[PDB]
Amino acid sequence: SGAIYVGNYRVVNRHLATHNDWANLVWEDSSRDLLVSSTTAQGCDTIARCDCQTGVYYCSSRRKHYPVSFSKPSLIFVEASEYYPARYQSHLMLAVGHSEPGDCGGILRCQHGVVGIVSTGGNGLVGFADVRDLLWLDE
Ligand SMILES: COc1cccnc1CN1CCC[C@H](C(N)=O)C1
Ligand SMILES: [Zn+2]
Repeated sequence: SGAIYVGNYRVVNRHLATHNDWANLVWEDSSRDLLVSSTTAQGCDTIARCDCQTGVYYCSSRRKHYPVSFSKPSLIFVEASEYYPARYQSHLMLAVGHSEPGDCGGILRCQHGVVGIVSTGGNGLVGFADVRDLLWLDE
């Protein structure tokens, strides 16, 4: 679990979005595993606008943060789960690191701000849904 809170927006994994997220929907994209909903309170986070390929992510199944080197956002095949059919997920960045399904929502940060959220993984890999291209999150 986990979310990004920026301005009057809440960014979550689309497959973990709640009934309240869908009732206050701003934008969603199944191919990215992202959903953004509106909030009444001002958020705590800020978004990176950069090309960093290193950063630190929070891993809830270890209660720890780990440093990672990750690939640039790209189209990556993701196997079927109870949430999606087997498909290509876009804007995904892969790294070597521990992750389990419940780790989705953990934030990846670089020195500039939030980069994305945990969305995929297994077998010593962890994948992050990028949010740096969503410029409207800041307006
Ligand atoms: C950290 O995520 C892990 C780890 C291990 C195994 N499965 C996942 C996530 N997995 C299941 C939920 C939907 C997700 C997706 N974006 O399609 C894929
Ligand atoms: Zn950066």
